[PDB]
Amino acid sequence: KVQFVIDAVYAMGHALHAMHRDLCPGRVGLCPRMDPVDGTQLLKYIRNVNFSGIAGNPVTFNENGDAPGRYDIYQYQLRNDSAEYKVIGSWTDHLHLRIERMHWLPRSICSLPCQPGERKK
Amino acid sequence: NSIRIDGDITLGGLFPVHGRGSEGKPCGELKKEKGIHRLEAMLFALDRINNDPDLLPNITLGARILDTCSRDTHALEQSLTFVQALIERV
Amino acid sequence: VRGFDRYFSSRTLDNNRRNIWFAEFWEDNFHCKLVKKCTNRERIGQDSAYEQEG
Amino acid sequence: VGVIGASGSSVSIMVANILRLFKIPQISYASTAPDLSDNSRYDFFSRVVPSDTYQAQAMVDIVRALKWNYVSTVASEGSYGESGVEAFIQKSREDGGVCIAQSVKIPREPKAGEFDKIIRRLLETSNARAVIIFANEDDIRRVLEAARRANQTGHFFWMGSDSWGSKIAPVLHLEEVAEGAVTILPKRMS
Repeated sequence: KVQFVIDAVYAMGHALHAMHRDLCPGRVGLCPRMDPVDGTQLLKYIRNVNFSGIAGNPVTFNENGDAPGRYDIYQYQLRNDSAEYKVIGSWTDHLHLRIERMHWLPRSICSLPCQPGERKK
Repeated sequence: NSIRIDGDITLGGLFPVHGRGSEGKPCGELKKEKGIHRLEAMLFALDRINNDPDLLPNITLGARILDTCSRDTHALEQSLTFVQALIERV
Repeated sequence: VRGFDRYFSSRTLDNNRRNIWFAEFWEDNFHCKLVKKCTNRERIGQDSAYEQEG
Repeated sequence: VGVIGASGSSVSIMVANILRLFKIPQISYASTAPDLSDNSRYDFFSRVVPSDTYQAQAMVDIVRALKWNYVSTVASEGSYGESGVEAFIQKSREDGGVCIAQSVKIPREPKAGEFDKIIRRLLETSNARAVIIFANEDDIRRVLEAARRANQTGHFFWMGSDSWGSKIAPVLHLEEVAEGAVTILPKRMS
C-alpha cells in the first residue's frame, strides 16, 4: 500500500501543479488567487491526473474516482527453505493463473458426484 | 428553511419531513403521516411544558427543527450548518 | 392520548405560521395547489387520512 | 487543501463524508469498499486503488478455475467486510453458480468466549473446505489462532482478501496451520 500512498500524493501534487499552470499561467511560484482553495476546483484536476508513477504504471483518471488496476493473486506456502508470498499471474483484463504453482489440488464441493451413471442426483 | 422558535432553552430536532429521493432529486415527497405528526407532537409537548407551572417554571423551551429528508447526507449537512451557526446553542 | 388529538383537531394548521413544511403538507394532503382546489375552512379531523400514530 | 484517505472502511467513510461536508477532496490508498465508489455520497473520495467489485470478480474467477463451488463467508463489522462478502455473494450467484454454506460475522468486542463458536460453526461442516474471509488483520489472526487449536491443522484453506494480500503479520499462523493460504493484492511493485 505504500506505493499506492506515494501514487496518491503524487497525483495530488500533479493536480496542484496543473491548477497552478491553468489558473496562473504567467505567475511563477505561489499565486495569490490560489489561496482561497476550493474542493471542487482541486477535484476537477485530481479526476484528470495522468502521469508515469514510480512503478511505471500510469495513474488512470475518470469521473468516478477509481483506478482499474490488476489484482495479483499471491499464495503463502512452506518450501522448507524460505516461506514467502509467491505471485501466480497478471490480470490483463482476464485470468492468468499458472498450473502447478498452487496448493504445494484440494477441491471444495457441496455434494460429491457420487453417481457414476447409475445413481440419481 | 427550518422551524425556529425563540426560547430560553433551545432543543434541536431531526424529523423526516421528506422521503427518500431518487437519482434526480435529493428529497422526495413530503411524509404527511410520519414527519408532520411527529412535528406536531414535539410542538404540543413543548407548548405543554412551557404552560406547565410545576415543570420548569418561568423557563421557555425553544425549537431547532431541521429538514432530514430521511437521507443521511442532508441530515449531516444540516448538522454542519447548525454547528457553523453555533460556532444558537442547543 | 386525547391531548394530542384535541390539539390537532381543534387547532387548525393553515393559521399557525412558523412551520414552513406545514404549507406543503396542506398542499399535498388536500391534493390541490395553494386541480380541485379547496378552501381554508376544511380541517384534517374530517379527513379519513388522519390516523393517530404511536 | 486535500486529505489522504484512511485504511479502515468505516473510518474512511466517516472522514470522507466529513471532509466532503466542508468541500475538501480526499484520496485513499487502502479503502476499496464498493459503497465508497458512488459519486453521489462520496464525490470527494477519488481513490487510487480499484474497488471491491473487481475483488469479488477475482474471487469468483479463482473459485471457478480451482473448481470450487462450496465456500463459507466470514467477515467482521464495518463497511469493508460486509460490503466485500455481499459483493462476493452477488458475483458468485450472478453467473458462477457458487453458493455459500453460511455467513457468520465476528463481533466487535467478543466477551465471555464468543469466538470459539465462530470457528466451531465452520468445523462442524466438513464439506466447506473453502472459506472466504474479509476481516482486518486482527480478526483474521484471531480466526487463524482459533482454527489452529482443537487439534486442527490444514483442515480447510483460506481465501485471503485485500487485508492481508502480502502482509508479514499473519505468516506465523500460516506457517503453523494456514499453510498455502491464497490472498489477493492490487498490482504494485517494490
